[PDB]
Amino acid sequence: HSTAIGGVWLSVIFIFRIMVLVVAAESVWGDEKSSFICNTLQ
Amino acid sequence: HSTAIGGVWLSVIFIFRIMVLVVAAESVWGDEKSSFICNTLQ
Repeated sequence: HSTAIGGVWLSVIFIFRIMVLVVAAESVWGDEKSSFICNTLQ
Repeated sequence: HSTAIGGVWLSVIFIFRIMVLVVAAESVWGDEKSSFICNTLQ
């Protein structure tokens, strides 16, 4: 059995989190290391 | 009049200082600024 109070909202929010992570990881966090720069010659 | 105790030694030591400065300034201190380098990109 399933409960509409918990199951449906959990599934939709989990799908929303998947979509948000897919949007973020590809573009926002892609150049997190390559664009990282420090003011030094070392 | 002159005194051999002070005048001769003063003159020879002053000439020695001139020669030492001539030797030092041309070569030793020539690249004091151009060779000065700091570990920074600023």
